[PDB]
Amino acid sequence: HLICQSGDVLSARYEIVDTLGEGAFGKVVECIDHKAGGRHVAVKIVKNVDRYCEAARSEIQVLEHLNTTDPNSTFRCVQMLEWFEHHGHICIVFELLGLSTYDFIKENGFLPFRLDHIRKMAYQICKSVNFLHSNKLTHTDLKPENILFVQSDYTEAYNPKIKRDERTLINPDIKVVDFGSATYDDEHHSTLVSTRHYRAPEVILALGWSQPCDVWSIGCILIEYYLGFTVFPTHDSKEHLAMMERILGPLPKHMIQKTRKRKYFHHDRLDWDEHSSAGRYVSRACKPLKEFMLSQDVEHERLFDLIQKMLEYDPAKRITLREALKHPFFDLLKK
Ligand SMILES: O=C(C1CC1)N1CCN(c2ccnn3cc(-c4ccc(N5CCNCC5)cc4)cc23)CC1
Repeated sequence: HLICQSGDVLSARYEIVDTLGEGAFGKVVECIDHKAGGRHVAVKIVKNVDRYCEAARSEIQVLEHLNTTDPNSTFRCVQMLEWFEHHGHICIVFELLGLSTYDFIKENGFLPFRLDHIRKMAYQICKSVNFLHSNKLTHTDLKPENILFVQSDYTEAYNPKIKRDERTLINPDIKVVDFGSATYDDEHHSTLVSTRHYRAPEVILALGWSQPCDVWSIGCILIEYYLGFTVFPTHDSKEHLAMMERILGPLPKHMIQKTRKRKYFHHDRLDWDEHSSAGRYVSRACKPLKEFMLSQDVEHERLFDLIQKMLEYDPAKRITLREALKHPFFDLLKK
């Protein structure tokens, strides 16, 4: 809620030339940097509101650490150029990227990505997020909006199988953004985790969370890229669990035994009515994971073997990103 338009100058150097979208955090603008030779940059302008200010300060700390640790951006976290304050608002200056993977999907009629692009995107996401994991961090908020294309140019053509006209990226290279929720191992882990697009079961059941909850989110990301829509279309925690059970089978009894989240359960089973309005929906929208496959070719079997390991209920059993990078789905890239 900084009031602004094109022509405004921030920090007496950054001239606004375009909007780059908005959120509950505030807004992003594209600027000309008159003190870096006219370079175009993205500036995130944070709401003067306690919650978003705190996230922003923490993001700045994380970005300074990551960018000092990986000065060449070998691991594809967005580069923060600097930060400043403008009429009391925290402003974070980034290298300018292309649009988010969410925005690309929306502008492509919610059609999914092609499997070769998914492979490359999956590999880069696992590599970047594994880098955070090697530096004692958990992202916690991985979703298509927080993965951005480096360059978003595309070509356009009719697809016979899927009914319609389709955009195809020329280069699908990505970077990871949003470090406003990123948490170090030695920091407090909020067991009351706030609103999230994807919610790992150990997060919902409040069993403790750490790096494996990022692996869960990546599994959900990959299925969304594959289908063009999420397999967990809800904002309600109990309904999330109900959808998990249709897609992945019953919650493990040890996780149900351990959880303090008794609101979700009748004795040892989910407290869920399949004949209610919400039950009727869940039953139609959700089905066993492998039934979402669009082909039984070897390549699709390999993606789905990986997704399934990422969506393992038990966060100890769940595949790590180090293991994920060695999975046969990625062999094509290493030939
Ligand atoms: O902190 C975040 C997330 C949590 C919001 N970041 C960093 C600040 N952002 C950007 C950084 C660096 N580059 N960058 C490009 C866009 C961007 C690009 C294109 C569009 N369009 C183009 C026209 N169609 C609509 C979308 C929107 C935003 C957004 C960003 C957004 C992602």
